[PDB]
Amino acid sequence: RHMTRYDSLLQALGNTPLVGLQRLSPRWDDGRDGPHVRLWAKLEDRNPTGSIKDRPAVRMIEQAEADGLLRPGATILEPTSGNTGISLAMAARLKGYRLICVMPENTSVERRQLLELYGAQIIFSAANTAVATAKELAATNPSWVMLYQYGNPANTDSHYCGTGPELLADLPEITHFVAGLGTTGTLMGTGRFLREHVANVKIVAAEPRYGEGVYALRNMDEGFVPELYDPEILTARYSVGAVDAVRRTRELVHTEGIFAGISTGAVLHAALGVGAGALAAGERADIALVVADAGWKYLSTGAYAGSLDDAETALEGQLWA
Amino acid sequence: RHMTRYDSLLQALGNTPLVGLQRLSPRWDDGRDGPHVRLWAKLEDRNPTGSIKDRPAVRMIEQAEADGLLRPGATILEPTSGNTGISLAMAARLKGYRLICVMPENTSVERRQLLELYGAQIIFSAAEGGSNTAVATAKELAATNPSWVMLYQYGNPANTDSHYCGTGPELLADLPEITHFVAGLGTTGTLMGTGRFLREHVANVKIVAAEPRYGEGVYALRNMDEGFVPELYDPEILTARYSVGAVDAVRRTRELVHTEGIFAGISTGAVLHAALGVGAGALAAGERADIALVVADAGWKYLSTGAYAGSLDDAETALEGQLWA
Amino acid sequence: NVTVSIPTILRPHTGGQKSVSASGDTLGAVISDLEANYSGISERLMDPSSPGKLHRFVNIYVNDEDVRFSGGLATAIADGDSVTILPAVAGG
Ligand SMILES: *Cc1c(COP(=O)(O)O)cnc(C)c1O
Ligand SMILES: *Cc1c(COP(=O)(O)O)cnc(C)c1O
Repeated sequence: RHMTRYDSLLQALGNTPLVGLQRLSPRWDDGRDGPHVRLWAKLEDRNPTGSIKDRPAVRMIEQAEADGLLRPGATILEPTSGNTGISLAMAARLKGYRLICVMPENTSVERRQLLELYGAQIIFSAANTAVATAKELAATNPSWVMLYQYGNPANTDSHYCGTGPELLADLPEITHFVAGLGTTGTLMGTGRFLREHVANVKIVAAEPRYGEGVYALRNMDEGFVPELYDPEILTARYSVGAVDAVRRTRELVHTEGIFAGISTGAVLHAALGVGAGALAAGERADIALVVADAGWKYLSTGAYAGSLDDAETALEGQLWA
Repeated sequence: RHMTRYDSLLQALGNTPLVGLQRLSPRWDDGRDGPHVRLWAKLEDRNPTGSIKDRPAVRMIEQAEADGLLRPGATILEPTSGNTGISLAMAARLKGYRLICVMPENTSVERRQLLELYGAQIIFSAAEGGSNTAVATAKELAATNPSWVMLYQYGNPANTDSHYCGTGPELLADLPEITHFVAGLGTTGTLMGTGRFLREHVANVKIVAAEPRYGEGVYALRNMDEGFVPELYDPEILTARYSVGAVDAVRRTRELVHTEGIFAGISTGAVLHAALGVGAGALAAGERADIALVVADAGWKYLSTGAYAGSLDDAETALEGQLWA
Repeated sequence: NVTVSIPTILRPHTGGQKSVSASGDTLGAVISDLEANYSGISERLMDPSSPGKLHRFVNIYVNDEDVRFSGGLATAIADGDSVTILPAVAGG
């Protein structure tokens, strides 16, 4: 936290850079035509394992330690094959836990191999079925700990206590926060913190209309995610197709040099919509947007095909978290 | 330094974290058996394009811009094994320069994906001779097309300057107790600039190179006179130089992620192997040591090589025909 | 006895063999022994203009350590050691 030397990787969690997008911003400089409309990218790929999930994964573990649920050498069980799986794998390793990950047998070999490199043991399930297999294994097995990231309060708390406070410290002038919509932890936690501290701040969701849609059904149901449907909590939600996401991630790498993951294309598409609105409205805007991971893990997935058509097919057939 | 908001990605360059390796260190705290022998990893993957090369690439471009060599629409030509070309491709895209990279063909696919994404042309040079062949090819092209700008990372003192003014100062500010610096050896910029800075500012510090050892084909020059030593290199800066083969480098790369959670490139495994040797030496001698080592890039650009999966033997067979730094 | 890795460029001196045995208690002794068995090889390792020194573009390592930092041809060699000879290639 303005620190540069750390006694372990876990201590380097968070405190990620916020970077201005002078070229992609609708109007970086205030001038005769009106106030600035600025985009600021919060680079969550700078975390230990290269995604925002290091925050909730560490917090979920630390909360389970505090609640006496995790004792030395325990086994953690997780029905995830993505960014949370990777983060929990790193974190479990550094703290002395075993991590077991359950995933469909038709999970890409590259996703499987990244998990294994960090130390996760894999159990394959039939190609919410992975969650069902994880649950039978919870039954048959002796005090394995499931943490469940979707309902988990420690997931939202990690953003309420981490991401939100860092954004306010770096960008006290923030007018809008834009992030992806998966477990909802990022938007719920960071949004609650910002709404408590910044009068009239606007919270905007970017939801990919591509990928598996792990939480997509969930997030359509007000019984599961009531806050998403309160206009005083969430101002707006963009549903973003693959073709727009692909165009935006190309635009970001070419205009600003930032090589973002596939969820960021939805986030940038929303943030550009919000910025176009503020510019047309003659309003000053300082719009913070999350880059939750970098492009690196998607290079083997077809996401960088030449054809935006082939890139579309690739984004539709893969997980974005 | 000590900043978290920046007005642009290039402005966020450097000021990378230095992270202790408590588990891998030969001895983290002073004990009854003798003083500590600590390893500290400088995470140069936390740079704009994900490698240490953002430092010399930005410095070289900015020096050339200051010199008046680069103006809008200029062509940059550079021989590279991937990282420098990626850093230059990003800076050239943002600054409106065309980039042509000459790169050996036996480099990882992720490098050419990123170069193509940033709109650089790639000229693939033959695998025999490695970077020597790419350098010879680039020098011929530069001579033929004098209007292009070849920054020439193997001879340009702005490469070393970037480390004498960046990497070295940051390391010393974080680790005034430093006893050793370990890094890779390619252009020699990292060790020549960081090592000159450290030797000038730190009594008794030692500078150690960890050089990859590639398969036989990489070294299959036709004449010994096709040998090449970068013009930046001064052997007087080094205390030792280790040659590390693929199995040892891959082993240590896997150990680093398994033990410390850091997912690094294969050159980092060669660095770590050297640093553990140096560490073992200090421990045997009962000497206190604080050994900083460079993590030049993350593992992402090496996933296609196979080295992070399967058995530790066969990662070796996977890398035999390939460059990995 | 030590095991010496011979780079492709020097294998015409060793009948094409990539790895050969040698004996000697210093690098210079191993080079002498190599010359006894593989005529012409030592001249390829040494600087034609600065006799007694290695060729500028040859690198030699004993158990992975560059002899330029351990005494050159006087570098000590023990039974079971590996000796690696490589031409100078930037990055390798
Ligand atoms: C988790 C994740 C998201 C979604 O964030 P939530 O907090 O789960 O809503 C978006 N993009 C990436 C890359 C993610 O890992
Ligand atoms: C460039 C590079 C090195 C070598 O650094 P130099 O300053 O050129 O000597 C080591 N590892 C990686 C991954 C590199 O890109």
